[PDB]
Amino acid sequence: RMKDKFLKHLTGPLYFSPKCSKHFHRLYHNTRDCTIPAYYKRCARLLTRLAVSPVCME
Amino acid sequence: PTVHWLFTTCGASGPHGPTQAQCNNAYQNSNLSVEVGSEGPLKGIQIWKVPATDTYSISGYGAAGGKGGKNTMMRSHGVSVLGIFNLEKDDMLYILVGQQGEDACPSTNQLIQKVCIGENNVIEEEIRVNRSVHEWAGGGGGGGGATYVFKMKDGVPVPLIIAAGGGGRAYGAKTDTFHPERLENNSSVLGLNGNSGAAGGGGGWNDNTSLLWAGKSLQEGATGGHSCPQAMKKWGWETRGGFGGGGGGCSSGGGGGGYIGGNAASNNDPEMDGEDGVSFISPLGILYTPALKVMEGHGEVNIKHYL
Amino acid sequence: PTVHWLFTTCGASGPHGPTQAQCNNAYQNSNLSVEVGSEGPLKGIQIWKVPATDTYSISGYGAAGGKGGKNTMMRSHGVSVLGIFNLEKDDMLYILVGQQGEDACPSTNQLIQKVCIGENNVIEEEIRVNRSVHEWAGGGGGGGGATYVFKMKDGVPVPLIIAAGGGGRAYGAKTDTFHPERLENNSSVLGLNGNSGAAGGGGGWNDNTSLLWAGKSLQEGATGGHSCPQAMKKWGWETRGGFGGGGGGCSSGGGGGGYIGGNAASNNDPEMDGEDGVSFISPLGILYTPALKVMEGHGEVNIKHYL
Ligand SMILES: *[C@@H]1O[C@H](CO)[C@@H](O)[C@H](O)[C@H]1NC(C)=O
Ligand SMILES: *[C@@H]1O[C@H](CO)[C@@H](O)[C@H](O)[C@H]1NC(C)=O
Repeated sequence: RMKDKFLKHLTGPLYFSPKCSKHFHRLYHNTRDCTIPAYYKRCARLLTRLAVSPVCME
Repeated sequence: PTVHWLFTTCGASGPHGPTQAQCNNAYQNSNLSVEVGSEGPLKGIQIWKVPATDTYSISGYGAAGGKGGKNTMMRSHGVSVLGIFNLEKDDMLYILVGQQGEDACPSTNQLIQKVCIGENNVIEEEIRVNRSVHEWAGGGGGGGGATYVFKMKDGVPVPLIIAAGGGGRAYGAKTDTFHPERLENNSSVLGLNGNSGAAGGGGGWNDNTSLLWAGKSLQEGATGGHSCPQAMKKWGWETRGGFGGGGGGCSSGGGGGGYIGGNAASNNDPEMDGEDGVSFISPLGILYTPALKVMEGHGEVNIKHYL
Repeated sequence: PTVHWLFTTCGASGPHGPTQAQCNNAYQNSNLSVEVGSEGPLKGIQIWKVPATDTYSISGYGAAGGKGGKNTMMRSHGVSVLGIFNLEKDDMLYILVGQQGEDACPSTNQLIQKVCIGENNVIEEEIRVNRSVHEWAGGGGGGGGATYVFKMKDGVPVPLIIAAGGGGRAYGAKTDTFHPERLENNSSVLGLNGNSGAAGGGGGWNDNTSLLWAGKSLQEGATGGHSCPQAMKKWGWETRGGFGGGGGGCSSGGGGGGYIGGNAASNNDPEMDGEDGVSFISPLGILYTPALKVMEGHGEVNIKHYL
């Protein structure tokens, strides 16, 4: 609804490799940081650090 | 794109804003250069010159309130207001970056620190004996400052984005009440200060602040309110509001700043927090995402181009 | 069901852990009651009794490092390790909540604060003339503490979740180190301390900490390392590591705690930050989300029953 529109502004045009397709889904939807709106500052930093991990590269 | 202009508190913290020298160092090796008010109601307010006419995305972030006393519970976070605005070349944008409200603990006073670590229980003692706090006041955090983004018209400032600050956490606040946000967008509603009581209330957009411990309004300098008067003469509880209309701290929590200042406990209830401020977005703009409490610590301002 | 036990630092901050009195107030009106070690290597470690046999999701959050000097750049955040574990009824879980490493700026000393705001340039002067920092040491933040979740066997502690802490930001750190995370899962790999040099290294799981300014290991009390020896007797740079193996601060950044402690600059380079710690997850669990730097300030522990 709106979580998707807000968090993209924080992280920008982030890209995720196919190896992190389920890693992204688990982090975005199931982690406590990305489910409580008060911790959206945390979720933005989580997704950004995910893209630079060795798994999500290329 | 390198249109990423980020505004911070320039390292300043407390009831007063940053200086011109502080922001010159904070924005070193950056693409940003601003003017800072040196005295008067514009003291601590950053002035930025808009470089080009385009559609801008203005991301406003309020500041969080102060920590509690012995409990040190989760502080009330600041409010985020993200808007889309049309700006013209050479427009002078005034930016006040909200600063965090002062925490209760730790403190520099010898007697106070013994209360913070739980060794001095005079506060708990007076509560058990006389059912309320009347003599040994203090222990709550100060109200957080709000972030104001406005541009001057002919002679009157006109607000664009106001990101309300979070209220101060009370001394014995074992609960976080989970209070919802508030956002106004009708300029005919005047943004007065909050209902200041024992603890100071939040500073609004345009009011006449009388009490020292209440947060000053935006047009009055938005200086953080001083500590509780009763928390003085007995302690050194200098728990003041954050720059941006933050209310002063007492046994109860102080009110946070914003367009309409947050309310405060009227009878010095040690378990009752101060209320958060009211945010504001101009009708001429478009709200990208509704207001959400997200910000911990000082506030920020972010301007970019995506459209 | 949404039964969540949340563990915090109980209001404690700095190189030492919380007290029993601090945690008794921090968990008031909650469903949580823990024991706190009063003396010895368990001082400041919270002990929680598992209420029922079920599948638990333990979410560990490390603590961030200290802020830089005059630059006041973004501090190195702590690491988050989220895992799924099977626990039995009456199991005694030991939890050490990592505390933030002490910041360099701002400070309460009048002479120090002029260095933070950029008015006193003695530090920059000595660097320009004699190519390195030898006399006026200090200005970097302390190493952040790590979050340890372990349970005692017959006589030996066995780790389950270790959320590494972030390294301390150096004084003249124009760079942010841009560093990836590290996560170990083989208990046969021994978690020694970091490479302590001029600034203190991070405290590990099981080591023999000798240097005062180096972070102590978990089995040695995990006390935050003291400030730089050369940063004393010339200034008051009390920039110490956070509770949980944080390294002491110097002109360079201190090392962060974790399973394997973060390294530190060997020659007191004012532009070199301390390195972050190494996280750990027990083979008995399942990694829900890989290790990610998310936490700013103190760490946390959250249990939420995932599958
Ligand atoms: C409680 O009694 C009176 C309040 O009327 C006050 O003077 C006294 O000091 C209080 N006692 C304590 C222990 O605070
Ligand atoms: C740099 O020069 C010498 C070391 O060669 C030293 O005595 C002097 O004090 C240094 N200058 C400063 C400003 O520290």
